[PDB]
Amino acid sequence: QANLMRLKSDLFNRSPMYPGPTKDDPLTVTLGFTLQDIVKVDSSTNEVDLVYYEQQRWKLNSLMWDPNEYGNITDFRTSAADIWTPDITAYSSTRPVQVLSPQIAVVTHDGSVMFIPAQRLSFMCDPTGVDSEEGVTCAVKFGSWVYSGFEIDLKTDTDQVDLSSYYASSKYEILSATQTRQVQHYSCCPEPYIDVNLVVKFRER
Amino acid sequence: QANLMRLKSDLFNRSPMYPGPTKDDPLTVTLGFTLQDIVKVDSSTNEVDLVYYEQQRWKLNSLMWDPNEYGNITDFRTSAADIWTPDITAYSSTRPVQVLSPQIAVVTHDGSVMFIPAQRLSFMCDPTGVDSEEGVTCAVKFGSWVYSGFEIDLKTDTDQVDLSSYYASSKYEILSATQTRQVQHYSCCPEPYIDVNLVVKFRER
Amino acid sequence: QANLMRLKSDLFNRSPMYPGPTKDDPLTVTLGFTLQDIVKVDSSTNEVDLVYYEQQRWKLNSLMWDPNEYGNITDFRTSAADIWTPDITAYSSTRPVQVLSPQIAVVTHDGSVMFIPAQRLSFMCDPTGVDSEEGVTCAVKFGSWVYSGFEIDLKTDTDQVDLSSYYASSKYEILSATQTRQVQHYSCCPEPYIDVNLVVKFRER
Amino acid sequence: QANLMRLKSDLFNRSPMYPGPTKDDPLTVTLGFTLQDIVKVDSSTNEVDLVYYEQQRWKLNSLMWDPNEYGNITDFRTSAADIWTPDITAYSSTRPVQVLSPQIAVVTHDGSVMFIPAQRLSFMCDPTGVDSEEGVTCAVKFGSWVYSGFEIDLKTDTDQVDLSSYYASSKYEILSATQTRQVQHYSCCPEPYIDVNLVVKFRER
Amino acid sequence: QANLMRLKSDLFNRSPMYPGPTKDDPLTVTLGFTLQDIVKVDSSTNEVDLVYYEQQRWKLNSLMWDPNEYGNITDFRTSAADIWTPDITAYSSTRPVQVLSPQIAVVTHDGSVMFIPAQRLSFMCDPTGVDSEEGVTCAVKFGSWVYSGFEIDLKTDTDQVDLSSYYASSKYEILSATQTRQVQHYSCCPEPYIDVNLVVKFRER
Ligand SMILES: Cc1cc(C)nc(/C(N)=N/c2nc(-c3ccccn3)cc3ccccc23)n1
Ligand SMILES: Cc1cc(C)nc(/C(N)=N/c2nc(-c3ccccn3)cc3ccccc23)n1
Ligand SMILES: Cc1cc(C)nc(/C(N)=N/c2nc(-c3ccccn3)cc3ccccc23)n1
Ligand SMILES: Cc1cc(C)nc(/C(N)=N/c2nc(-c3ccccn3)cc3ccccc23)n1
Ligand SMILES: Cc1cc(C)nc(/C(N)=N/c2nc(-c3ccccn3)cc3ccccc23)n1
Ligand SMILES: Cc1cc(C)nc(/C(N)=N/c2nc(-c3ccccn3)cc3ccccc23)n1
Ligand SMILES: Cc1cc(C)nc(/C(N)=N/c2nc(-c3ccccn3)cc3ccccc23)n1
Ligand SMILES: Cc1cc(C)nc(/C(N)=N/c2nc(-c3ccccn3)cc3ccccc23)n1
Ligand SMILES: Cc1cc(C)nc(/C(N)=N/c2nc(-c3ccccn3)cc3ccccc23)n1
Ligand SMILES: Cc1cc(C)nc(/C(N)=N/c2nc(-c3ccccn3)cc3ccccc23)n1
Ligand SMILES: Cc1cc(C)nc(/C(N)=N/c2nc(-c3ccccn3)cc3ccccc23)n1
Ligand SMILES: Cc1cc(C)nc(/C(N)=N/c2nc(-c3ccccn3)cc3ccccc23)n1
Ligand SMILES: Cc1cc(C)nc(/C(N)=N/c2nc(-c3ccccn3)cc3ccccc23)n1
Ligand SMILES: Cc1cc(C)nc(/C(N)=N/c2nc(-c3ccccn3)cc3ccccc23)n1
Repeated sequence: QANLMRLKSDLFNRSPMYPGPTKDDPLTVTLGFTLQDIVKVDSSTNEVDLVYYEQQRWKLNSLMWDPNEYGNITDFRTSAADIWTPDITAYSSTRPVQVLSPQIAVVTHDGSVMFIPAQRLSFMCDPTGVDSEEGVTCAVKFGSWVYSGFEIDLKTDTDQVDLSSYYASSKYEILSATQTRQVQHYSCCPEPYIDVNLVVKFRER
Repeated sequence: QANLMRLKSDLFNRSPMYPGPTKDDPLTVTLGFTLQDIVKVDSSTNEVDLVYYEQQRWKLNSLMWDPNEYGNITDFRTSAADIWTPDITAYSSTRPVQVLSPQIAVVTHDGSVMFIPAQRLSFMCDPTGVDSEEGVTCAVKFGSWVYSGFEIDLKTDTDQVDLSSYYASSKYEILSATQTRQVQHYSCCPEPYIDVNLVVKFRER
Repeated sequence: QANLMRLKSDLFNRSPMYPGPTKDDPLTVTLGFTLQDIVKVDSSTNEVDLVYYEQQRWKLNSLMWDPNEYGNITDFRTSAADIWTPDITAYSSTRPVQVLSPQIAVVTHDGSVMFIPAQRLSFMCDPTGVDSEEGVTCAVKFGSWVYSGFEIDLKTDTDQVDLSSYYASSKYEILSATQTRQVQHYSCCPEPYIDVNLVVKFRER
Repeated sequence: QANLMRLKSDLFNRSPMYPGPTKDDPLTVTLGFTLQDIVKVDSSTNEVDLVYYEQQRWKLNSLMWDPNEYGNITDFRTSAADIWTPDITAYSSTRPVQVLSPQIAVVTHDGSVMFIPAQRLSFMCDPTGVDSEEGVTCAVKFGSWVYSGFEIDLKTDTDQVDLSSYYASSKYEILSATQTRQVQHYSCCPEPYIDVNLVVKFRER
Repeated sequence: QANLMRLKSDLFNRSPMYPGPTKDDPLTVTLGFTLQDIVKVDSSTNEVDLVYYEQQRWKLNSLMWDPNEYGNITDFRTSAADIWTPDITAYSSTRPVQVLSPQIAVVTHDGSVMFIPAQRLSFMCDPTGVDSEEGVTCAVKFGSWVYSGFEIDLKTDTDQVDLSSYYASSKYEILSATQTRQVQHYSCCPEPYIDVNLVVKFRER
């Protein structure tokens, strides 16, 4: 592990702190959602609770290295606190997000970072009609809180939310779940605003 | 990039910690509220829960720089923990405020700082009459906890609360929402006390 | 702010940490309560919830300075963590106190410190009779947890609790609210124990 | 306070961190309980909530000093975070313990330390029969989580569980309370395992 | 105590931070569960709460020492924060795990580390049939969040969950409780993925 210690030392100790993206050096964050369970619906406050994992991927030149210079190390694990991470936020939460997984990322020699936090989110949704056959739809937008599209571009690898881990005995079954990039401009202002819309149609099982 | 790292280093590492405003060097904080949702009303304890964003703006000379000296950088993002922030507080909360957004601010070359925390607040309100057509009104004052008007002056850019992001399917519809600066004096003391009164009239949809 | 930075540097960096009061160097803390709201009563667990602010005042010689030596600065604000604060505690709480205000204190050139934390407290009270006209009384003692009267003396500026901010549309109306210093001596021990008894008589409005 | 500052500096800054007790240098921790209130009983989950103070005493040679060398100071108060504390744990809690008091300890020149945290504990208890005259008994064991009796010896000081502060208007009255040391040996192993059993018989008042 | 201070200084201060396991230097973590109580079942959200201890064991060469070089010290206790710990996570939790015990580990001269955190976990389980004689089964998988089987190998010392500490008066009795290692290979990828499946069959007592 001499090499791994050296690599991490070189990237984090013997280097200045990365100050985040800018208009001159933008970055693309790829988002994907894996939905585990709709745990709870509150029809008296219009709040729905969702447990899901949020795959985040991005690439920084300042996290690149040549494996040949570090004993053929091609990737490593590190605390998410040791590196810059994007400020992706649910735009319609009603409680602080609860983190269900360790805050550790994987960094690869090409400078890519993968970070998959598991979370429980309460967000605004009217569940009226959930008890019917057609079910009910709601949506929650995710995006940067402080960075516009000039600094952080969002995208997805697919529009289909991963349902392969959805709890088989959930009180609610997922009829449909998509994740879609949206770009909006406003007339006042030059900068685009980008978000990913997670739209889920579900009903009582 | 190199310039942004140098700029931040110069402003935060190679400079002393700003000790807050004083009577000799006062500052103006501009507040605006964007109301997302009246989530919940408890008629048995007279508490209402509100999700909103609070736009805060102010300007410090010690955060000024000349863009020409730093590769034409006109603004940057930084953790709210790295800079001084005003102690704006709801005066009639009944629980600690829950923060729903990343604590990151934007700092501009003229020394202006923008910080828009999303929050959920429980505050004192009697919701009696909410189920009627005329609805119900309540109010909450915001202001500095420890600074008088000689140190921190508050103001608003408008008296109208921004309702453009209010949840369309909330259990409650906003009939009216204003934000107004008030100045008060006490007999003992020469210094004015300033707050912003957020007043919201709402009812069941 | 050059002077304020120098003053704070001189008082906190270029000085040893104040180790708290002792029998040889005692101190007096003045307490006053402002009661905002009796938020909740639980008659099935005998717990009452109170929102209030607790004004605390004391004076330390080691926080004195001459204004003429520091650009006529007569006072400043500082984080409550930077200074010693007294360990005043409710003696009959049933949950951790929730802090509703920034932890910032005001220090004046004579060495006086003001600190006014807003708090929500759950404490032991049997609310039986609250629904009647005569109402119900209960009480909670506040005092130091670790210091006797030889080290920390408590007092009040008045026996009347400040009710001027009591929520007009609270579910409960305050018939009476007092704050009284009490001394107790024990046979074993020479040192007195001091507390302030907050007594509140209230009923359903 | 020059001497107190020097004493604390000498004991904590100019000294290495105490690494905890060992078989060669064992430690006795005395425990005593003061029961304030049985706040709540949940007969649907078999959980009972208790508010109490837990007096903890022990002695470290590395906290000794000669009063003559420090202006006749015989004791002082300090944050519990500044000193080693024993890992005494309730063995049958169902929630994290809630601390209701300041975390401050008293250290005396002979190296003794007193620490009396106030706590609310949820622990496993079947309250069936609590509504009858005979009441119900349950118990909670306290002991070190990682130290055997070769490193930490537990004991109790007073005869009795202190009921002198028990809330007079609690929903539950204490019929009886004991605290007793228990020592267990296993065939495999030479080292004894020690706990203190708090046993409380109570009923509805 | 001189030796223990020296040993700890040598292992933690005068040694580089262990960067975690890799494919070249893998690690085996042994897991065992002790189940204390099924505290709660929510049939309306399909969540079950478990209080249990999770015994974790592993071995690092960089924590080895020769007892003869350190006054025959064969083991010591240290804060879990001072050492690397594995990122073992419940894969179907619905809330953050609550820690019920001190975060302290035991390190032995052969470089083995024992860490037994007590925890309360909420996880996904349909309790339908719990009130019948046959009872109900559910399961939760534990494993590394970021490490594959090439870096962290999991195993158990026994398939039987330790029920010797199960609360005798729990609302639920355990009919059966097992812990089993499972290996999954995927077609895309050479690396195995490993978890331990805790399966519990229980019913109302
Ligand atoms: C739910 C959500 C989430 C996020 C990240 N932003 C906004 C928002 N309204 N943003 C803004 N809203 C406005 C705005 C909104 C209404 C009227 C005028 N301006 C202006 C802005 C200018 C710069 C940056 C953002 C805004 N809303
Ligand atoms: C230079 C800059 C940078 C950033 C990150 N935001 C804003 C801005 N105005 N933001 C917002 N502005 C407003 C806004 C602005 C004017 C009037 C009403 N609302 C609302 C928002 C709501 C959510 C998030 C942001 C805003 N401006
Ligand atoms: C909820 C809130 C928030 C803030 C920032 N201040 C106050 C307040 N009462 N301030 C004062 N209140 C009083 C006061 C209040 C009641 C009765 C008599 N005096 C006197 C003051 C004198 C000088 C400065 C302030 C006060 N209250
Ligand atoms: C919430 C809040 C915030 C702040 C900053 N001050 C106060 C306050 N009461 N201040 C004072 N309050 C009183 C006061 C308050 C109640 C009754 C009598 N006097 C007197 C004062 C005298 C000099 C300076 C301040 C006060 N309250
Ligand atoms: C969910 C979401 C996320 C983000 C990042 N922005 C917005 C938004 N409405 N933004 C803005 N919204 C408005 C707006 C929205 C409604 C009516 C009038 N103006 C104006 C803006 C002007 C400048 C910048 C942003 C806005 N909404
Ligand atoms: C609710 C409360 C709050 C505080 C601050 N102290 C005490 C208390 N009992 N203190 C003491 N209680 C006793 C005590 C209590 C019961 C029986 C015998 N002794 C002895 C003490 C000796 C020195 C200092 C304190 C005590 N109780
Ligand atoms: C030298 C010294 C200094 C201080 C600050 N306290 C005590 C002490 N015994 N305190 C307490 N002692 C007891 C106590 C002591 C003996 C038997 C039963 N209870 C209870 C307490 C409850 C709350 C606070 C303190 C105590 N002793
Ligand atoms: C509630 C509680 C609290 C504490 C501090 N320890 C234990 C415990 N079971 N400990 C042990 N339990 C066992 C054990 C338990 C069941 C079956 C076989 N072995 C072995 C041990 C070996 C060394 C040290 C401890 C144990 N239980
Ligand atoms: C050298 C050492 C030091 C310490 C502190 N514990 C243990 C140990 N085996 N502990 C335990 N071992 C077991 C255990 C061991 C074997 C089989 C089943 N259970 C259970 C425990 C439960 C609670 C606490 C400890 C244990 N060993
Ligand atoms: C609310 C409160 C606050 C404080 C500071 N002390 C006490 C208390 N009971 N103290 C004591 N109570 C007793 C006590 C109480 C009942 C029976 C016998 N002794 C003895 C003490 C001896 C020394 C110091 C204190 C006590 N109670
Ligand atoms: C509950 C849980 C816990 C953990 C630790 N991982 C996963 C998971 N799905 N992992 C992965 N899932 C996929 C995956 C899942 C669905 C469809 C396609 N790919 C790919 C992966 C590639 C590398 C590493 C992990 C995965 N799920
Ligand atoms: C190099 C590396 C390291 C680690 C720790 N994870 C992954 C990974 N792909 N993970 C996952 N990958 C996917 C995934 C990957 C590709 C396509 C679809 N899904 C889904 C996941 C769901 C839950 C947890 C993890 C994943 N990759
Ligand atoms: C409540 C409690 C508290 C403590 C501190 N230890 C234990 C315990 N069972 N310890 C052990 N328990 C067992 C055990 C317990 C039940 C059945 C079989 N073996 C074996 C052990 C072997 C070595 C060391 C400890 C144990 N239990
Ligand atoms: C519960 C759990 C735990 C862990 C550690 N992994 C996985 C998982 N599905 N992993 C993967 N799942 C898939 C997957 C799963 C469903 C459908 C298609 N692909 C693909 C993967 C490819 C590479 C690595 C992992 C996966 N699931």
